[PDB]
Amino acid sequence: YLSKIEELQLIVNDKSQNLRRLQAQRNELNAKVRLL
Amino acid sequence: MYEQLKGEWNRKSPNLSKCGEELGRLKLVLLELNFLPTTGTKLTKQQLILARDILEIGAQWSILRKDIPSFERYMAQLKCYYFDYKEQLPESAYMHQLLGLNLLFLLSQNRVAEFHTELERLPAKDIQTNVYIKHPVSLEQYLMEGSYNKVFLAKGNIPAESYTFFIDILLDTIRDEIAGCIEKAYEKILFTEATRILFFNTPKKMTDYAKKRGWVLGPNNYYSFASQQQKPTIPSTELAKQVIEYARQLEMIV
Amino acid sequence: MSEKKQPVDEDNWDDDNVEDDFSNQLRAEKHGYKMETS
Amino acid sequence: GIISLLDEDEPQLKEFALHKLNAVVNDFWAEISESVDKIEVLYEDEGFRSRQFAALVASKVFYHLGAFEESLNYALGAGDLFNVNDNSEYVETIIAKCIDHYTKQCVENADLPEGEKKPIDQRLEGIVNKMFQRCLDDHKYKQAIGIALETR
Amino acid sequence: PPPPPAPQDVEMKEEAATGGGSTGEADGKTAAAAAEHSQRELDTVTLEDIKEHVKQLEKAVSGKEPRFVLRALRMLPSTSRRLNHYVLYKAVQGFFTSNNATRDFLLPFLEEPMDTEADLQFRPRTGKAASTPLLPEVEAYLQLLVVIFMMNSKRYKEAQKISDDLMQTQNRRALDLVAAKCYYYHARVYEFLDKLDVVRSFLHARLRTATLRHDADGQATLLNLLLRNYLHYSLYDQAEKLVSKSVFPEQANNNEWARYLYYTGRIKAIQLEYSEARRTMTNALRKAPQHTAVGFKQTVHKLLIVVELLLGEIPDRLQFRQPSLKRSLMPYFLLTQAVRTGNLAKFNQVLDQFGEKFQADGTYTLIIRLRHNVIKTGVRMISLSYSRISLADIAQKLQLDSPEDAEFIVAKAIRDGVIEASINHEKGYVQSKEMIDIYSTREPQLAFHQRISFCLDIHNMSVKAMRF
Repeated sequence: YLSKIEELQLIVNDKSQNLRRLQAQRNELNAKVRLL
Repeated sequence: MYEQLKGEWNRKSPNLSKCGEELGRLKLVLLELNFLPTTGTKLTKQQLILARDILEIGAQWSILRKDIPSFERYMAQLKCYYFDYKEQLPESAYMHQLLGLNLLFLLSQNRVAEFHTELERLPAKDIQTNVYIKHPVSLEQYLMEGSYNKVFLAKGNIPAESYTFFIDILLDTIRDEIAGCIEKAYEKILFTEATRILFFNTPKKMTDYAKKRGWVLGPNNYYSFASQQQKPTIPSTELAKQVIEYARQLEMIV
Repeated sequence: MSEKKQPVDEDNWDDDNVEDDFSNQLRAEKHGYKMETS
Repeated sequence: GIISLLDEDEPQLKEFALHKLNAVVNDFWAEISESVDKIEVLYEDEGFRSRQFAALVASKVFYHLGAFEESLNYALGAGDLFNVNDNSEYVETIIAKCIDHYTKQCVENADLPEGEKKPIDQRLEGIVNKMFQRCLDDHKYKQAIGIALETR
Repeated sequence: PPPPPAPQDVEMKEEAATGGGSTGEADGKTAAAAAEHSQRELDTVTLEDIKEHVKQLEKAVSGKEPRFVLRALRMLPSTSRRLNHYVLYKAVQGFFTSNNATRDFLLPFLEEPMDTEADLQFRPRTGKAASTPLLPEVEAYLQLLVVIFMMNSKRYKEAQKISDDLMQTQNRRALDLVAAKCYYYHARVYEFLDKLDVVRSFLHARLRTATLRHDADGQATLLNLLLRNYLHYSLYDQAEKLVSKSVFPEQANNNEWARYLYYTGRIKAIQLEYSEARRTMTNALRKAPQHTAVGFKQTVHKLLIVVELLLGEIPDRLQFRQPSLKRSLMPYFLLTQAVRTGNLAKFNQVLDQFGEKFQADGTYTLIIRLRHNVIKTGVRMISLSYSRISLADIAQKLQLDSPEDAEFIVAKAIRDGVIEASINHEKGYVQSKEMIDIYSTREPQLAFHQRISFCLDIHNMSVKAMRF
């Protein structure tokens, strides 16, 4: 309540971590096409 | 109840500070009464009907003593008098021209949207009646229609209980808007167009214009300057810096 | 959708906008009578 | 228009203006935003002995407009009746940001060896040692050691 | 008794999703908003606004609201047997005798899902239990034994404000999504009778509580409520938006923002504006979501392009015209015809003919400047027409009768800045010019920075939309 709200919302900002998951998919595609 | 509130009822000005004795009496009215948190039971608002009366007469004191902070003070009081939620009041006597005082003061100080919130707060009594409002609003239509002579056609009859100070400020907003709009993009004027658009054929005030705005009083002749525009050569390098941050913002993105 | 307060509420049709734009010019002789005016 | 009624230069009509404030300030949230300057005039005046209430409605209108560090400034300027409140929006969000400033201040001054600090402004420490006794006498000391985390 | 099975089906399809599914979408979900049954339920609320809701008449009286509000319980995994109760109670409408148990008996029916057991912990089931019964009651405002009950049902929704404010968790991305709708219906039912007075402070503090801790679809919608509140009544607190402009969310519902910009375009139209007001009217116009709702753009568009009429540079507007709007624009068609015409007797005879529909508009701002708009239309046309015109030609072509008011017209047109036109000052007799060879090369590429910077903004926005 007083000092317990913001980091929960920070873990919520791990949608940016999901953005990193998306860029991970991306670099997977790219690395393996380059493997081709 | 409380007789001596009416001690300045019908003679309106023997002084300035005897109205200050009445100000101390209304100060005691603010000690005891305080019109705004008073909710209902409309016999504790009948001395407030009396307060509406003598503070309309106090707004007449505010135009009598030329005090503009006191003018906006008692006018915001009247604005709050139409604002407290017991709107079912006895019909206000100076209602028609307190709106007119406020509107002509607004017209003097050159506002742009409080004119229209005035056209929105009480619109239905503007076209049918209320010459204290019906004459200023079509007067504004005539002012931004193109006539500073409808000023004098109107001044045929506008005292309207001491709009005289405000129509003097309206003469002032004629003259300093002449100071702007005398050669906005004109060729040149002469003595006679000064005599037409200006008035009062030659005081030291149009001479003060010619010696106050940076002006060349030509030989019975006028010019804004020798070029009127102060002569209005590199459009390249600033847009090159624009290209720097422009290519920069096209960078870091895909 | 209309979720607001508002729920309270070519033959010539093609040439009709121009017609109302033509509604201010000699709708359809004084053109030809101007020949003999001079 | 409630601030032009202040030409009487004593606090004795500032008090009637504040008696209008604590009546209709939420309706007149549009009105005080221009009056920020005269609220500053009231805070600067030490002869205005109600400067506590000046900083009160200052932090109120800045809580309305979304100012937060000046909400902290005039929250400290608000006085002793500031921390004691039990309200659920105003006082607890602004003491949240205030003791957030206390812990980041104790971090920066824990990053500052042997003094040269920003001193305790005279309206901190109130709910520190008052809600701290709530945490203590509620017989679970995890907040009582959580402040010891937060102060370093 | 064969049609009420269709509300029997859609009722269970609604609270199956809402109750069980969005309760499971509230238990642990909502990373941003994984409560997709919330938008599903708002779709079904639009579906109950298309159809009759559940039990307004439906060939009977009062079947579903006494029925399904019982026994949710949220317990051991045989609560699908309470769903089986919900399903197999439906022999009462087809087989048994229907009886009246709505709008009077609902007062303990709302307390039944609390007095069965400690059902569950989340508020969207409580908002369900006070919304999904009571929103089927609001659209029958015949003001006799039905509107005092909308009043009390939304007093229970004010208790839903209380249990939105003190409920122990971002369930506001369901309850503000339902509360947008139901608070609009609050304002509707409150102002079907009188203006709302302390509901203003209700709305103020309800805007206050949604400030930072849960700032999701509440602030903008309650601000639409507050804006239309200050719109329907006297106009004092638009300075509040001028001092506290905090009006920028994610602009989520994609039509809320459109009509929001429309309402504040009406605001800036009535404050004073041409340019910014007509461009936000234009953006709300092109941000019309669809035409899937019959003739609802139409009256609101009649009041939308009043400022474009006040431009004077508008043709006839006929491409918008619904043929069912024609019998109401019988004034408005001749009004834009009076915009195209320069007649003065017709300028006041359209007013003398249609002042009552002009009061139905209720905007004096149009006629207080529409004469000035006629003379500005004249000056734009003729000053774009001829290089060195005389003021007498245009003056006694538009019946001005004197040189000096034509001088004041040309002077206030220079002050309003359309053309260079000056006066060969002896007795008037304008000496002037047009303006070609003004500039054409470095000046486009000034604006091309904004062109392509706008394009790259939308590039990065499509990137951040490709992220989804």
